[PDB]
Amino acid sequence: GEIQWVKPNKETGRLNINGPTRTKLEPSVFHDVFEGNKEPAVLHSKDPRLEVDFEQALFSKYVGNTLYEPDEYIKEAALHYANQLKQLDIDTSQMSMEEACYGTENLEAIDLHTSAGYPYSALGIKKRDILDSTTRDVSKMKFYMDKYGLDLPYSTYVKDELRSIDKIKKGKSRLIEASSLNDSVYLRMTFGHLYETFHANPGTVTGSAVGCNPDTFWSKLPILLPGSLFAFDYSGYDASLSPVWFRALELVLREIGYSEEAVSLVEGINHTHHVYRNKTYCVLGGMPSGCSGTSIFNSMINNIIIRALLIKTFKGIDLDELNMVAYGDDVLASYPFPIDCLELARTGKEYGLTMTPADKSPCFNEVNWDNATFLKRGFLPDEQFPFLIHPTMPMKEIHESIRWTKDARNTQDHVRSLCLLAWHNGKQEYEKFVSAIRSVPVGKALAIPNYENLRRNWLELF
RNA sequence: GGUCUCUCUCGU
RNA sequence: ACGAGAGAGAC
Ligand SMILES: [Mg+2]
Ligand SMILES: [Mg+2]
Ligand SMILES: [Zn+2]
Repeated sequence: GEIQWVKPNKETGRLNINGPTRTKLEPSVFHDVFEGNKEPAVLHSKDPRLEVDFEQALFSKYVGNTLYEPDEYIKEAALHYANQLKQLDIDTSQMSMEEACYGTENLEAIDLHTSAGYPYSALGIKKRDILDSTTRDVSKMKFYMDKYGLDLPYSTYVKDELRSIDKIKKGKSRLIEASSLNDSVYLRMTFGHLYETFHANPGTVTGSAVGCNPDTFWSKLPILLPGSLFAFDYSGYDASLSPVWFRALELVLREIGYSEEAVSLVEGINHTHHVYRNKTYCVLGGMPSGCSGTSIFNSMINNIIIRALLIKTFKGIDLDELNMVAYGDDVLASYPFPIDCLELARTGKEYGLTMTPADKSPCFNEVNWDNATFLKRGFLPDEQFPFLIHPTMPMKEIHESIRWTKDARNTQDHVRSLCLLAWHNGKQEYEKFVSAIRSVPVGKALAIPNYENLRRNWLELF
């Protein structure tokens, strides 16, 4: 992905989009009870913690483009993945505007607690002024569909969240692209059933983990991924995608039965325009993270990538013996023989991709179930039933969360949720955690789930 | 101050 | 089942 041009909003005639510059995060009552290295992300260019120009660090993720059209490796990869998807019998027909706005059994409704994007977000219009959960009225949408039309600019916001200290010094906050409600509606109408299928079928057929529940899913992964394990994360995945991968996505869609009308929407996310404050810019390549389908398209493009890198890097790769699951740029995968991720990474570099260990270790080592991670969690067989597998979020991560809050009004929910994560790390670790929480006045007011019940309710999921 | 997923809580 | 809130995860 590469920025093409930047023009002042006076010149494009786009409404400014300013977002907040102060974090919602404050230290919590547990801040000094637990150790932690994270702080809120840099939101403002005059942040005393900065050690670089802010805006330049922000947009450095657009590292440029390499390929624009598929080579023979990516064509074969695209096609193999497309065949895999066919057995799913994805309904390529258009989803109704009613189901697209207000949801289905396998697709949540448009988030009405979230911005409506450009232009509404400068016109002081909320999603709730246009949609209504109770009516399921769809006509105020169509009025606006015709008023403002489609392909409306994304609004660039910095993301308010905890980050490691290193990324704060380097001003490397995360950018998200607020989609106009129109485009979200039209994409959900175009790919809602695909969304439904993917959500209902996490695993190695979709090649996706979207819609998985780590508590039950994790016991299946060793069965879905037999053989030698390998794993990846990427650095700046979204912005590092060159247009070739959106082309490859197109072929996949067309192969599984999408009309040329449908397929044509992909170029609309490969070539995007963004408003950031008082400027307009053009990004060619890159996933506009914040468009509808982000997680899923990220994951599909990821399936094409892995396949393409395998058959271009190694001799006599049989793609039918690949098993992989992806969540965005997260990858857990298996193959009948050990895969040298260092060489895959080298080949990924040629295409503009920066591939790293899945734990952001400094080098690629052997991956196995004892050291594998997926969605930050690691894999721990239960000491009584070894075929049941605990998803283990590292306590360190759980400590980072509990030290901050955006509203102390939800301390009890915050702490309980963490508890539901922490207990997988086992009895001794859990009581260590609970103990610390109780060592402070507010902690003694908190309803903390009992370890025994947690484990009992987990077992019964099976 | 986005797309989404999972889970929990509180109501009817 | 429907609403409201939250936490976590991927970009
Ligand atoms: Mg990454
Ligand atoms: Mg990742
Ligand atoms: Zn452009």
